[PDB]
Amino acid sequence: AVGIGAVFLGFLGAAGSTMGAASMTLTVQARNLLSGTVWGIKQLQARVLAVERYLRDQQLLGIWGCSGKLICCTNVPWNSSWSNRNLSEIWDNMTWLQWDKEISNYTQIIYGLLEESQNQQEKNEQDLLALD
Amino acid sequence: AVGIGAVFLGFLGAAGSTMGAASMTLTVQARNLLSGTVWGIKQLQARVLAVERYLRDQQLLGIWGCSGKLICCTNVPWNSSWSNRNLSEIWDNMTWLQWDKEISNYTQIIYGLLEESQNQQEKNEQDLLALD
Amino acid sequence: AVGIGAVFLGFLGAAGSTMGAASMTLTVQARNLLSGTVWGIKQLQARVLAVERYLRDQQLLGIWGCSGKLICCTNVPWNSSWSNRNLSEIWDNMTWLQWDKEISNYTQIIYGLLEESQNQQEKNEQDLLALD
Amino acid sequence: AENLWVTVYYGVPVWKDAETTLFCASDAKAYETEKHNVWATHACVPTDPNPQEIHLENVTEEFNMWKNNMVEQMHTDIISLWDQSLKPCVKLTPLCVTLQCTNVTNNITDDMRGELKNCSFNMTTELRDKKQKVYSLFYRLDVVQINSNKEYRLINCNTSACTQACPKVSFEPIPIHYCAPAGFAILKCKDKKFNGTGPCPSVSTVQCTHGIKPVVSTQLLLNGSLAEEEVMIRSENITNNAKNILVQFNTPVQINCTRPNNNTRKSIRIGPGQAFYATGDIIGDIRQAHCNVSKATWNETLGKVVKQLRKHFGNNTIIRFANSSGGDLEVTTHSFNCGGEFFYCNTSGLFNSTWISNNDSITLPCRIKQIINMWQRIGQCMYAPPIQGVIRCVSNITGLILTRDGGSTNSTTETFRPGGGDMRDNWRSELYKYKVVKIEPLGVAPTRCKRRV
Amino acid sequence: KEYRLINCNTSACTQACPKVSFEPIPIHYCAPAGFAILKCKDKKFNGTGPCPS
Amino acid sequence: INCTRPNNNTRKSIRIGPGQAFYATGDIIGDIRQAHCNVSKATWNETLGKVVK
Amino acid sequence: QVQLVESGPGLVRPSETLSLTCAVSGASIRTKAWWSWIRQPPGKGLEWIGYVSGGWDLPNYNPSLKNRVIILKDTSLNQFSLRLTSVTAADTALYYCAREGPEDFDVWGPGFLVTVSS
Amino acid sequence: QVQLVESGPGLVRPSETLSLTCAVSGASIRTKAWWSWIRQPPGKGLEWIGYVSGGWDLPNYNPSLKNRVIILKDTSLNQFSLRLTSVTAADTALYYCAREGPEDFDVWGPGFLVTVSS
Ligand SMILES: *[C@@H]1O[C@H](CO)[C@@H](O[C@@H]2O[C@H](CO)[C@@H](O[C@@H]3O[C@H](CO[C@H]4O[C@H](CO)[C@@H](O)[C@H](O)[C@@H]4O)[C@@H](O)[C@H](O[C@H]4O[C@H](CO)[C@@H](O)[C@H](O)[C@@H]4O)[C@@H]3O)[C@H](O)[C@H]2NC(C)=O)[C@H](O)[C@H]1NC(C)=O
Ligand SMILES: *[C@@H]1O[C@H](CO)[C@@H](O[C@@H]2O[C@H](CO)[C@@H](O[C@@H]3O[C@H](CO)[C@@H](O)[C@H](O)[C@@H]3O)[C@H](O)[C@H]2NC(C)=O)[C@H](O)[C@H]1NC(C)=O
Ligand SMILES: *[C@@H]1O[C@H](CO)[C@@H](O[C@@H]2O[C@H](CO)[C@@H](O[C@@H]3O[C@H](CO)[C@@H](O)[C@H](O)[C@@H]3O)[C@H](O)[C@H]2NC(C)=O)[C@H](O)[C@H]1NC(C)=O
Ligand SMILES: *[C@@H]1O[C@H](CO)[C@@H](O[C@@H]2O[C@H](CO)[C@@H](O[C@@H]3O[C@H](CO)[C@@H](O)[C@H](O)[C@@H]3O)[C@H](O)[C@H]2NC(C)=O)[C@H](O)[C@H]1NC(C)=O
Ligand SMILES: *[C@@H]1O[C@H](CO)[C@@H](O[C@@H]2O[C@H](CO)[C@@H](O)[C@H](O)[C@H]2NC(C)=O)[C@H](O)[C@H]1NC(C)=O
Ligand SMILES: *[C@@H]1O[C@H](CO)[C@@H](O[C@@H]2O[C@H](CO)[C@@H](O)[C@H](O)[C@H]2NC(C)=O)[C@H](O)[C@H]1NC(C)=O
Ligand SMILES: *[C@@H]1O[C@H](CO)[C@@H](O)[C@H](O)[C@H]1NC(C)=O
Ligand SMILES: *[C@@H]1O[C@H](CO)[C@@H](O)[C@H](O)[C@H]1NC(C)=O
Ligand SMILES: *[C@@H]1O[C@H](CO)[C@@H](O)[C@H](O)[C@H]1NC(C)=O
Ligand SMILES: *[C@@H]1O[C@H](CO)[C@@H](O)[C@H](O)[C@H]1NC(C)=O
Ligand SMILES: *[C@@H]1O[C@H](CO)[C@@H](O)[C@H](O)[C@H]1NC(C)=O
Repeated sequence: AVGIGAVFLGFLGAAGSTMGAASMTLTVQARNLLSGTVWGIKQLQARVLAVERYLRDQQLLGIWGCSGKLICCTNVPWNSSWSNRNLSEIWDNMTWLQWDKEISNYTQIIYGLLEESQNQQEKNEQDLLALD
Repeated sequence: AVGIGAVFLGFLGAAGSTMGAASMTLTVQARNLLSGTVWGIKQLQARVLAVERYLRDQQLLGIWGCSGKLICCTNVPWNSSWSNRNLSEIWDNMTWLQWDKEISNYTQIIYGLLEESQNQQEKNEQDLLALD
Repeated sequence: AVGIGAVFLGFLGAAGSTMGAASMTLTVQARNLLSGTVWGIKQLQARVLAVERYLRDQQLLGIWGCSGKLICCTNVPWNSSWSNRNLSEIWDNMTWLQWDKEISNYTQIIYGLLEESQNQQEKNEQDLLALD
Repeated sequence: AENLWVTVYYGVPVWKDAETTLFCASDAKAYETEKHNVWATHACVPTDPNPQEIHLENVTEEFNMWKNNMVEQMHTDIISLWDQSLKPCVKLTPLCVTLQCTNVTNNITDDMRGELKNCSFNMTTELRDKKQKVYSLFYRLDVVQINSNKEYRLINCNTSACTQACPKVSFEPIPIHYCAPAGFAILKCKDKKFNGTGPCPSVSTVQCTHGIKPVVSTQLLLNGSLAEEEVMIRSENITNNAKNILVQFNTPVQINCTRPNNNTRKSIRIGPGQAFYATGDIIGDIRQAHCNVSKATWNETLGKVVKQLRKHFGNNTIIRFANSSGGDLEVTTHSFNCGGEFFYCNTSGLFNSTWISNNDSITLPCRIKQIINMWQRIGQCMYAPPIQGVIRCVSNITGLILTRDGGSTNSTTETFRPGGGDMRDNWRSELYKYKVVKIEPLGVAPTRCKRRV
Repeated sequence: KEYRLINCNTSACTQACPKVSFEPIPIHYCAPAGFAILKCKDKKFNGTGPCPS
Repeated sequence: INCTRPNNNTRKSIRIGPGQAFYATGDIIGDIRQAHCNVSKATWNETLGKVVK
Repeated sequence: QVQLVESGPGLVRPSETLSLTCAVSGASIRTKAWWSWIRQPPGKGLEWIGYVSGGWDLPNYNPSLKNRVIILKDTSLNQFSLRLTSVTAADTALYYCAREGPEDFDVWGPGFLVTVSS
Repeated sequence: QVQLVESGPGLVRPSETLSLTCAVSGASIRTKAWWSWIRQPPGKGLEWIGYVSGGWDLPNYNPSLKNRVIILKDTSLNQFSLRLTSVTAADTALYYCAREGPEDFDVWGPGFLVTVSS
């Protein structure tokens, strides 16, 4: 549309596009997650719920391979039973909503695999810096 | 003065000195930014405003090249129209207050340049780890 | 016990074992530190005290060599007067409680040494990237 | 290798003793009842069912129930909650008025005085111009003779105003689970034999405590957690006598308590939307409230606590019991709140025994105050609404609170008297297991690795 | 012939302050951080179902 | 500066209602005088000279 | 005082996805414990299928089960479920949910015969 | 219903810093839109100068404008400003503020002739 050619606009703008196109615009959805006599309690619990959710996400990232890299290749493989589709098809064919509907079952095992991979990389790096 | 020779003292102590001298003492101004029946609402909104400002600064850093390196060389160049002064003169001649008065206009374009540089480095690293 | 062989169970489970065995299980004690009309003030001050303590610990790490690496080799040496025990004995012989009782005196000098080491590494890296 | 470097380990399991705030938790079954007919399931988070009671092994922590925290916080929380459940309810300022009282219509002997006095008095209606004459019943312990004729007043009407309790909110205890917030953990000493102080060799961490129902009782603490096998006495110092002795016994003793006087409540309109609940007719016989106990089980449990108390005082020691030496009312008797009405029941029948080193039922009479001043504040009294029907309750007596007399001058016998004292000794009977610790991550340790540039 | 007010046997009454007026000022509702408000901008839309725009 | 009320007062508790205490003034024990303040003449003249200067 | 009760089929066709679910009462799931599945072919010895943990352990199975077994815990319902994709008629066995603790498998389930037949 | 109105000079000397400012009403600035500047020399065709975005796009201009054009948005005043340093008399043109949307430049400004003359 207006943002054709130079593919960007405001946040949640790429949510209709395919995930390959949406992958280039991730900084703003990360950005619009933190900033934004009894009603002060409502304002305060909203603000601390926002920073608690943001800190939980940053801690989930920090125990994995990437602290703030925002795109992280890692060392766990991929079971092809989970996706069971053509690989380059999903980046020109699927939205992130439809992809999250696809792997709704295959969740929470990936995160433990990430933690095992990161702890294994940490003990391997500890051994490598130990014998040197 | 007392801190002559070994150039350090408490926080905001380097604020009068030049920016080259003040650059060696940055850990404490970073440190004294987080720690420190209706008045509890004032205390709480002060504390959550402090942690919201600190998290906004850490997120502004984290989307750039450095998560917590506290000194970050990066890949964006410098328009010499902005500074338009002798380079080694400003580290022996200017305070940080005077420098912030100098580049008050030339702000908020630097940050988008940093984000473009970091996203370009991320897609280049993704391609580099992809073809390998 | 139940977690014999594959040495893991829930948080504070390794607190009785030796520190060498407990070193492989650190992600959950890091995990169970953040998540978990006048009583809302108590709930809110508990939540913001929790996130303030977690942010102070993450800032204490971030000014050192490791942002979120969770195991950090570093460049400061070790005074053998502090530990004054056999090195491989303590990882099969001591609990973390007993070790923290041992080095209770020898604290808060280590942290300044870490800050000096990190700032020295930063100025050395600045010089190295400057002359190149 | 001898060039040792240092390493920071974040998330090290190690704690310290600390004193922080806590976390309310109530079960969702009490949340199922609408509009909070008990206090504060809205001011208290719903309990996540079956939480993590993860064991800890080869760990020795020193517990101390006497200098323990969180019992002070439980006392402060219950006091502030009791205050916060009265501000909606009606103040009884216009009730302080000249009462024309006579005895209740009853064939009373001149010896035994009538416990219930009928009282008629002026009362404002909803309309300010018109006042009405209305009658009610009160107890002897709520009226005094201001000064031919015989005219009374209420007892509280020259120290404080009184707040009538709302008949919506009931005082029956729902179990409170205490939980630690983030960055803190509750260590439960799971030792079978444990006298409250010292190293507990078998502990276990937890996030939330067990169900602690807040009961209000002075002597003979009710419905508490009973011990596993033995009968455990606990004191801060047994040789000291100023400290109480918390006796927790194994088999709970069944107690039956009743007021048999059938009552009819009566709504009197104080003003616009102001309802006062007085006592109307005594439908039936005029009897006396009483609390039973089983004779054989009480004698057996007294034998058990004698057998356990002879450990700390030598074998050849005579142990006898006595009743309370005196003071205010609610430390002489044992007091509680059955069905939303308060009992003050005499305990001389339970503590007249002596013990040498070698199908019936005890009844004991109670008294019923309608007003109460619990925690002994300066300016608060709670009036309690009279409830319909003959009222009975069954409870499990769990422990006693005893006190040794200050024995000197070379006596073999050492007598024990039940003393209520502070309410905190109730909660110290249920918080001896738990303590709160602060987790401290980022330990530091030498090893052989150097960070490469 | 003597009367009373209608509310005087169910509740007390609070007289409204003549300062505060009951005329509506427009309220905008906003989401906090981490939430967004989706507005269905469809012309023909009967309140329930998929909104294509 | 020295300031005093020299009228000696006796407070008196009057019970307004249940637990309502009001503190009235009872007897004036002694002379009926006027409350007053004092300042040193020379120091005040000196400080007025300072502020004039 | 812990009580484990299995639920699910006992008669399934081969080459299908088998799944049981064991309910747990008397204690909590998130304890120092491995909520485990152990089977037994009829007339023969036991066969340990695998476990899951109430902490954060990754579940570890017997490698003879050919990576067709996914035990999934349900802490919001105090349950934990066995899975077995692509079953055969030789996989007819009594199935057991149990709890490894500081003692070895104290409270079992009653154990139900899943007879895989076509 | 959007309304864009330019403001600024129409007569400036060459070799100076030119700057206009277009006010926006009828809608919001931070929309799916490129608030743009487009010029037209008199008697000739259009000449697209550049844009800025109400999101977080970096502004992208025509490279023929020789990096002398800085369009700066003012979201607190619902405006966006053109700049043109070191102008010449051949840069005399009607200037237009406009809004690229899902349709192509629906609401323009009226367009004012900046006649650069010495
Ligand atoms: C908790 O529960 C205990 C157990 O019952 C109560 O203890 C009893 O208390 C009463 C009085 O408080 C004790 O007193 C007894 O009163 C009886 C009635 O008094 C009339 O008769 C006497 C003459 O005997 C007159 O002077 C008086 O004015 C009344 O007209 C007496 O009959 C009792 O006498 C007993 O002892 C004498 C000894 O010579 C015998 O001859 C009598 O036959 C009789 O047995 C006595 O004076 C009573 O003793 C207490 N019970 C016991 C078992 O000791 C507590 O009072 C209660 N707590 C509270 C706060 O009330
Ligand atoms: C309820 O309110 C009524 C109305 O005021 C009270 O009745 C009045 O009480 C006074 C005080 O006793 C009476 O004054 C005395 O009356 C006697 C008998 O007539 C007389 O001998 C004395 O000299 C003096 O006047 C007054 O008459 C009486 N009025 C009525 C209509 O009964 C009443 O006391 C209040 N309380 C109760 C419990 O009813
Ligand atoms: C604990 O038990 C003892 C008895 O073992 C109680 O002592 C008894 O106390 C009552 C009153 O407290 C005495 O009653 C007297 O009755 C006459 C009758 O009118 C009265 O005039 C007296 O003033 C007194 O009230 C009784 O005599 C006394 N018993 C003995 C043997 O002296 C004691 O009260 C009990 N304590 C509690 C708290 O129950
Ligand atoms: C103290 O404990 C016992 C409960 O086992 C009770 O002692 C009882 O005291 C009364 C006093 O009148 C005794 O009644 C009379 O005693 C004489 C002997 O002095 C006897 O000859 C009469 O036939 C009559 O029974 C009663 O016997 C006695 N009980 C026993 C088992 O000896 C008393 O209730 C307790 N004290 C208090 C204050 O509750
Ligand atoms: C207290 O009251 C309860 C009322 O339920 C009594 O319990 C009953 O007692 C009778 C008599 O032995 C038995 O036949 C019933 O089976 C009991 N029912 C229950 C539910 O327990 C109890 O015995 C009374 N206790 C005392 C000491 O009086
Ligand atoms: C105000 O009152 C104070 C009362 O202490 C006076 O201070 C005393 O003055 C006398 C008289 O010169 C001295 O002997 C004392 O030594 C003073 N005592 C102290 C503690 O200062 C003071 O002079 C009075 N001032 C005026 C202006 O009246
Ligand atoms: C996810 O699992 C459910 C069973 O809980 C199943 O019905 C559903 O088909 C699965 N989703 C997909 C995409 O297969
Ligand atoms: C910054 O911009 C303003 C115009 O908004 C200008 O007046 C000022 O001179 C500029 N600052 C410097 C240092 O040139
Ligand atoms: C720590 O220092 C104290 C003096 O403050 C000393 O008494 C103690 O022995 C020291 N600890 C050890 C383990 O030596
Ligand atoms: C308790 O029971 C024993 C055994 O029958 C008996 O000897 C003793 O006297 C009893 N105690 C009382 C106070 O009756
Ligand atoms: C203040 O003191 C000076 C010096 O004695 C004198 O001349 C002057 O009159 C005094 N002021 C007053 C107001 O008396």
